[PDB]
Amino acid sequence: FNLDVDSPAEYSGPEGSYFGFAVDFFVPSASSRMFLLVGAPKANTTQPGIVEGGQVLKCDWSSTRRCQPIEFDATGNRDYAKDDPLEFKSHQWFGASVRSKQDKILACAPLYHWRTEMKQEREPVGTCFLQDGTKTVEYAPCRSQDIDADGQGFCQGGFSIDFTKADRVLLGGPGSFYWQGQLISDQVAEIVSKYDPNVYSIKYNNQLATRTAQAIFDDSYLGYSVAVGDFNGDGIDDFVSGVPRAARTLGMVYIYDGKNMSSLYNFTGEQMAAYFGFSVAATDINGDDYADVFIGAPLFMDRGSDGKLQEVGQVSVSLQRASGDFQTTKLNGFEVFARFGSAIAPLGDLDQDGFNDIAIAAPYGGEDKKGIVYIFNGRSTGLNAVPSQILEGQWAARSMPPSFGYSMKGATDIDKNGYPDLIVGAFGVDRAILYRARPVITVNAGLEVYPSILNQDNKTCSLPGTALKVSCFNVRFCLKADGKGVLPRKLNFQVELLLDKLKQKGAIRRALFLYSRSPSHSKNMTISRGGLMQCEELIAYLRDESEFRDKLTPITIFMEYRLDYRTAADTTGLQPILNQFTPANISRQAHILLDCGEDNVCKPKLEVSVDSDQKKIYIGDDNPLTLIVKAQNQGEGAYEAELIVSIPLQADFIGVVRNNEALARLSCAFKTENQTRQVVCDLGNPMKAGTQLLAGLRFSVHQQSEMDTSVKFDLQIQSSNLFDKVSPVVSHKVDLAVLAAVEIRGVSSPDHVFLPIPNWEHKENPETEEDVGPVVQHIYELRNNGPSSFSKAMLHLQWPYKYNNNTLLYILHYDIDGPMNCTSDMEINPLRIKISSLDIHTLGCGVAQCLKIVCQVGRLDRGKSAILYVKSLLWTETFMNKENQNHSYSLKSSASFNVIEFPYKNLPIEDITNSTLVTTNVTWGIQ
Amino acid sequence: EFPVSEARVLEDRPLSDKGSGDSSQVTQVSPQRIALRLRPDDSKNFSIQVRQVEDYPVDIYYLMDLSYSMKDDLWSIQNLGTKLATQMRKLTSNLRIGFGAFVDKPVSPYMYISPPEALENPCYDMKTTCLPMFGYKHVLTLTDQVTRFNEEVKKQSVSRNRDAPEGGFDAIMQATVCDEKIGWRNDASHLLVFTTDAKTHIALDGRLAGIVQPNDGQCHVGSDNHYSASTTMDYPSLGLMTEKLSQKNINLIFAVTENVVNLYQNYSELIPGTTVGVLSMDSSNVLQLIVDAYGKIRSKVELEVRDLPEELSLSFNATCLNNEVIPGLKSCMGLKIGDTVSFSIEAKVRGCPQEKEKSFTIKPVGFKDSLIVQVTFDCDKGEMCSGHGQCSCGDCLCDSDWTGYYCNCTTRTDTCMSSNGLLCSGRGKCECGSCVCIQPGSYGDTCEKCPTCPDACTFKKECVECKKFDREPYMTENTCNRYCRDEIESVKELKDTGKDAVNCTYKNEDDCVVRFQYYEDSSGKSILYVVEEPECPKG
Ligand SMILES: *[C@@H]1O[C@H](CO)[C@@H](O[C@@H]2O[C@H](CO)[C@@H](O)[C@H](O)[C@H]2NC(C)=O)[C@H](O)[C@H]1NC(C)=O
Ligand SMILES: *[C@@H]1O[C@H](CO)[C@@H](O[C@@H]2O[C@H](CO)[C@@H](O)[C@H](O)[C@H]2NC(C)=O)[C@H](O)[C@H]1NC(C)=O
Ligand SMILES: *[C@@H]1O[C@H](CO)[C@@H](O[C@@H]2O[C@H](CO)[C@@H](O)[C@H](O)[C@H]2NC(C)=O)[C@H](O)[C@H]1NC(C)=O
Ligand SMILES: *[C@@H]1O[C@H](CO)[C@@H](O[C@@H]2O[C@H](CO)[C@@H](O)[C@H](O)[C@H]2NC(C)=O)[C@H](O)[C@H]1NC(C)=O
Ligand SMILES: *[C@@H]1O[C@H](CO)[C@@H](O[C@H]2O[C@H](CO)[C@@H](O)[C@H](O)[C@H]2NC(C)=O)[C@H](O)[C@H]1NC(C)=O
Ligand SMILES: *[C@@H]1O[C@H](CO)[C@@H](O[C@H]2O[C@H](CO)[C@@H](O)[C@H](O)[C@H]2NC(C)=O)[C@H](O)[C@H]1NC(C)=O
Ligand SMILES: *[C@@H]1O[C@H](CO)[C@@H](O[C@H]2O[C@H](CO)[C@@H](O)[C@H](O)[C@H]2NC(C)=O)[C@H](O)[C@H]1NC(C)=O
Ligand SMILES: *[C@@H]1O[C@H](CO)[C@@H](O)[C@H](O)[C@H]1NC(C)=O
Ligand SMILES: *[C@@H]1O[C@H](CO)[C@@H](O)[C@H](O)[C@H]1NC(C)=O
Ligand SMILES: *[C@@H]1O[C@H](CO)[C@@H](O)[C@H](O)[C@H]1NC(C)=O
Ligand SMILES: *[C@@H]1O[C@H](CO)[C@@H](O)[C@H](O)[C@H]1NC(C)=O
Ligand SMILES: [Mn+2]
Ligand SMILES: [Mn+2]
Ligand SMILES: [Mn+2]
Ligand SMILES: [Mn+2]
Ligand SMILES: [Mn+2]
Ligand SMILES: [Mn+2]
Repeated sequence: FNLDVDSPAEYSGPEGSYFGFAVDFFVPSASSRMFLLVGAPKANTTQPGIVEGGQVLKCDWSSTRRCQPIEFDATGNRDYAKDDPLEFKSHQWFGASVRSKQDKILACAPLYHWRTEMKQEREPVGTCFLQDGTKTVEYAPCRSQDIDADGQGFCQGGFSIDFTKADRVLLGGPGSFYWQGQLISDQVAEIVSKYDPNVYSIKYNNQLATRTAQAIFDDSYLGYSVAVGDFNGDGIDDFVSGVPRAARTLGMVYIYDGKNMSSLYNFTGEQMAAYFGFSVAATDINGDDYADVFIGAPLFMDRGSDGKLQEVGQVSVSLQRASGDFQTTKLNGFEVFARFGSAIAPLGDLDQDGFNDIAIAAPYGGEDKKGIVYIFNGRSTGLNAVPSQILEGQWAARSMPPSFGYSMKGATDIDKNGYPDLIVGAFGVDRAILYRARPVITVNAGLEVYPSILNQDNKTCSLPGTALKVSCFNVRFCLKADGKGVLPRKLNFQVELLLDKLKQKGAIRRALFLYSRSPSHSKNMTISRGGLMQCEELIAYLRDESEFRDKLTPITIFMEYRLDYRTAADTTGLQPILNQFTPANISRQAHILLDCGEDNVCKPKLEVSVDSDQKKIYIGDDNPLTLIVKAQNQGEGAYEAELIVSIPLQADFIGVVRNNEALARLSCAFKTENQTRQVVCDLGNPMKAGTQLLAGLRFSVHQQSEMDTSVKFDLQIQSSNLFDKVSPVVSHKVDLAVLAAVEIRGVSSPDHVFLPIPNWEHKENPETEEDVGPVVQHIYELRNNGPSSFSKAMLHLQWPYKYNNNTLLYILHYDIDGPMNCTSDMEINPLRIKISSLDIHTLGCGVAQCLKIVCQVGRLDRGKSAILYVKSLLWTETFMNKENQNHSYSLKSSASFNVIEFPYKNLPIEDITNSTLVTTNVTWGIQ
Repeated sequence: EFPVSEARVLEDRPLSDKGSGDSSQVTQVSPQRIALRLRPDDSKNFSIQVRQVEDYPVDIYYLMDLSYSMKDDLWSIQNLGTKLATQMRKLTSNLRIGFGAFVDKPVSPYMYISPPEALENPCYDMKTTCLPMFGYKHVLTLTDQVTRFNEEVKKQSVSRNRDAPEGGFDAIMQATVCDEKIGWRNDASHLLVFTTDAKTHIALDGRLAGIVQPNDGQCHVGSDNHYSASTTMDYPSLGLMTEKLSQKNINLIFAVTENVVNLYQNYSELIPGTTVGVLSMDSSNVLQLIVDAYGKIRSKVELEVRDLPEELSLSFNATCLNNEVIPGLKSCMGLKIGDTVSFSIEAKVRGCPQEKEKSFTIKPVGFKDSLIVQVTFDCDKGEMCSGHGQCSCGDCLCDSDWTGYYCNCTTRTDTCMSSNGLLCSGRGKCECGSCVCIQPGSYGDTCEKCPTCPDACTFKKECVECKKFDREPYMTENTCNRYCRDEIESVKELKDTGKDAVNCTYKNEDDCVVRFQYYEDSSGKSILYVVEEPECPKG
């Protein structure tokens, strides 16, 4: 959460060299010291005829701030023939990608063009350069015999690089094949022990590589970004690469096997053209040793307050479960247009608390697009989504945006002190800056006053001037601090005490220190050890009865304290910082004796009570619950009184109750300090005798499914008096209940079919629907809207199959959506009919002979339904337009259901049942 | 007291369906300017009227994909322009026409790299010679002679690119932020026809080509009419395109080929006001596409707010059809050109800040006309007031774009927008950025789903039984037009063949059996072919 911004290390490069475009740390194994690795993709060189071949510079941390290049290669363009070059190094953007290990550093030139040896070309295949002290070898996995766009001609391998712990390089060439991309992992030494300066190809033995995919995958850009970590099983680092253009410009991130190179996982973007994949990064952000995936889509447009789309960016934070699944969350940017997941750079453990950190970057943020960097800390839960600090660029634009934060790197402890560090790179001004992490101290203060309950008529000490005895009380204040790093020995502090803080500018300061009659005393002690809490003490008196009126507004003593510089380490006084979540204020309370008759002790009688109003809450929705408490004091004084309501994992306190003339508006507040959630309420500091209170605490119970049958609360008041300080813990439980409004809607596609029947021929034997009739379609829908869900139910449909041996509405087949399987007592579609190929009224069951479909349901939650789609065919014998009243029939269909089972067995579940019908009226229309 | 005013300061009135405006400076939004004066936590109601002024001067620019594939699209288009005027004349007394073409950034990855130098000039691979890459060139600004368009479009030759996606977004930009060059004029309906038959490069794609300087949104064409930073500056983002589009009041129409249509459609859904249309293979279709999109642009009054102090918030209520009101909305669709709509705006500050002119805007999208609001303020342990979640203090007063006691509620209707556009599919109402269905047996995020709901044959009948029969409801609420649109037709004797639609049948008031059909293909068609000659009882 904190690192020096006062005095960071500034580094520079040539105007337009793009210095600071690729940053990294150099930690040789052969030396005690460490360095900076900064790429200058556009820097000119002394290589014959090479304009802006670019470079890489090793910068000194030894406070010299001098960076001289690194001799990767100084030769010009190699030949193939006379005035026919073989390759073209000018404008190769060498330095655009930089990574290293111990002595081993890989730097590439993704804009390196190569004239194929077959035809005269200029293809951006790209090459790298792996140096190791003296031995320097060119690594160009993409410079193969297979060329042109269709192959690896435009691979630009070196776009993104990275090493695995087992010393193996992962490379990214976006333009491979048809710009789909490609990954190539080659183990070093196989890269080193295979280099032959006389071959522009070189096959590597244990090489791993992704293959050409279908045409549809073209232009995806796999290799745009790369990060590495262990996801798949155990062993080594697996490959992670961002495919910013995958899908439909949606984006996708691929995870590959660290050895097979087979696809493990995949990630897809939510909003297209957002560049979901521009940057990737894997780190265990929550100390459970599991690499977590972070993905940046700097152009994501989130919905702003007003509802309008706004480009601000977003970071996909996928946390790795033990099962191999993910608990992926989301994190949006703060300003519009400043890109955000443009650069995710995982830091070590800045604060060093056993949880890793990470620094997301908005290169074009701040004022005048000077960009800012946000450092987000980790925790057992996941990543603390709130920035713990923001690093702001300080450089103005030269000819284009400074781009501060475009490329950043932090994880190695470049300096002495025990915490990591960070390198950021503003290349629009050609710079790199070293932000040194500062020492973190955790401090523990203590404040305790001797007589706690002040007595006016006590004769103990004596005033400074006059030796007049006065009512005494002592006050001491211990202080203990110890940090985890390079800092101790002299943690000096400035402490400040305060008597009667509650007393504003009104001036009725009921208490004063001894020898210096004033409520404000100043001091400055010291310490260092983690258990040697040096403690200072004092003496304070109380003013005589005839100087003020109090009425017992507790004399609260206050304590403050703070660090100081010249506690820092030699190399530019690296001043420490107190932990973020540690208060510099501690304050206790005093109480003039009053009404605590004769034993001098104020021993009360406390009692709570809750009426059990509204005995039920249903399972499924949020159940509003108000509690009516009756807290009172039947004993004497109750110093610092308070109600302690204990609540479960799904309680959640809303607020008090104002919307009532009978209830009180207590100073209730929610709290969890321990592995416990609970509500507290001020019952008035000195909760006077006979003081009766009756208020309302509302909640909103979330369910948690089965999980037993009732929910307890534990009420109790607790005070500061040495005797009878607490009330009997009164427990209160409310019972869970089951409610599931289930219903059955039905409908008919052609609800009305007019019998004059346009175009129809009476066939000897039907073969198609057209030979039969129209398509009358019934649809029944079983839906559960109730809070509680059910586990099983029964559905019964009765079909008006035929009347007197004669068919009417021959079902072809039926379809189901949701949790249900069906079965017809009769075979549906006996006459094997297929698609195109080229009494007085009411009918249905009861009158006609049924064909029944019985369906087994099971699993309809709070807002889920089950649908049955019956597809009929009006069998056109509904004719008989000759003799009587063939004039009109109404084909009735009716389905019913019975919810037979629920997931809760504990609660008294009753059966839900109901029915409905569906008609298809076939009338004569014209006549 | 010290009352809060709302004094209208300038009241130019709508120019009733008169687009040519004889020095009448043509108004389209009535209350041109007002000046309210708020006090602490006080509000003030007012309103604004805006009409789709008939005969509004159009402007049309022709941005086309000049990739080798759109060679045949240059054939059946060299005649166009002249062919366009006869259509647009029926729509405007004045019309400017224009042209300009794109290909892709003339650099390494996209362009034909540099194998033989014999390529910097053409596309030598077949034997035919075309043209070198160019990115974006402006030829023929916006002029009157619909023939001049034909003269230039004849002089146009196609080019050839290596990469699949073209870099036409750079063009959409330059052809929006370069007002003078193109010749976009003030009081005139603006239209940018973006024709393309292939994918496109988005922003950041330029990293490969070595471009790390992002788009600035400024004009970069020079006297030579070629986009200069084409090679020095990366593609424009959906946000920045979207930004400059609204500021210059341009309407982006995507005339795109079938293969790539669904694409530019989701690209359409991120740039509101974008119209997509299925261009033909030989792009002859470009017209009954253009003269179509125009109808779409002028069938909705969306209200946009430029600026506005964070301190105060506006609340809108759009009344559009027969003065029935629609609360919580600043947009009306389904309109015909000439109609007028009214929105009743409100304003309130949460405790007045410090004096300043503070003058903001409220205007329809695409319209030059706007309502200028100058605001002035007549000013001269813990806190249980909470519950959190936007709730402030004193006693709890939510922020702008928030409502309700606890402050859970929202003003946003976008979460209630639908597939079709109508709020909550027409079956329900938006309540705190979330539909609550007036359940005819329906459910869904926007109430889209309704299995047990009556078939279309029942929904559409309502239409035919009026648009062709002058009776039933719709006739009764005067809504059998904007509400029940589509397109009816009295189909000769029997009906249609294409079995990609439903055939309906019904008995009407007069005891006769009406027979229709609901179709829907091409560009979202919706004909209702009505078999004329209903079967009725004889005598
Ligand atoms: C590297 O040197 C070159 C030449 O000395 C510089 O630019 C080239 O030469 C002039 C100088 O501006 C330009 O007009 C040419 O267009 C450049 N050549 C090419 C191929 O672009 C260049 O500015 C220097 N770069 C740096 C970072 O110092
Ligand atoms: C991740 O995405 C890739 C690409 O969409 C999937 O890989 C494809 O898998 C099919 C399956 O037969 C192959 O035919 C294609 O050749 C693959 N394409 C590419 C580019 O690799 C992959 O399956 C997805 N998910 C996982 C877990 O691998
Ligand atoms: C001492 O009192 C408190 C520390 O407990 C400080 O006042 C605020 O306390 C709240 C506690 O909820 C913090 O959230 C705020 O950050 C504090 N305000 C500020 C400005 O820091 C108060 O500042 C402290 N004073 C001193 C001298 O330490
Ligand atoms: C089919 O016709 C029946 C009646 O023949 C309709 O059901 C009821 O019919 C009685 C007969 O007078 C009416 O009084 C009721 O009002 C009708 N019920 C309803 C809900 O309208 C039935 O509605 C018709 N169904 C279809 C699909 O046309
Ligand atoms: C079946 O449907 C609902 C219960 O979910 C109830 O519907 C009945 O109550 C109302 C009558 O005014 C209306 O909603 C329905 O028309 C009516 N239906 C009937 C058949 O009376 C009804 O109580 C439910 N039936 C059962 C047995 O629970
Ligand atoms: C925020 O909005 C909710 C939305 O209704 C309100 O709370 C309701 O919650 C339930 C539905 O989720 C309803 O059944 C309750 O009647 C109602 N509960 C309460 C306490 O009002 C309420 O305005 C806000 N919710 C909270 C917890 O404050
Ligand atoms: C109603 O359904 C379809 C309309 O979608 C009609 O079928 C059409 O296509 C068939 C195959 O090409 C032809 O054989 C039909 O003649 C044609 N319809 C017409 C009116 O020509 C179907 O016929 C329609 N129903 C009736 C009675 O015409
Ligand atoms: C690697 O081997 C093959 C793919 O190459 C696959 O069957 C297997 O599951 C992969 N993982 C391991 C641990 O072998
Ligand atoms: C005298 O001083 C205090 C007054 O606060 C009194 O209560 C007590 O009897 C005496 N002090 C001590 C330390 O006993
Ligand atoms: C555009 O719309 C489709 C649905 O029509 C959706 O899947 C996605 O947003 C886009 N699909 C394609 C193919 O571009
Ligand atoms: C919006 O709702 C109606 C519409 O006119 C009206 O009350 C007013 O204009 C707006 N609401 C308020 C509270 O003023
Ligand atoms: Mn592994
Ligand atoms: Mn983890
Ligand atoms: Mn940490
Ligand atoms: Mn350090
Ligand atoms: Mn007592
Ligand atoms: Mn074409």
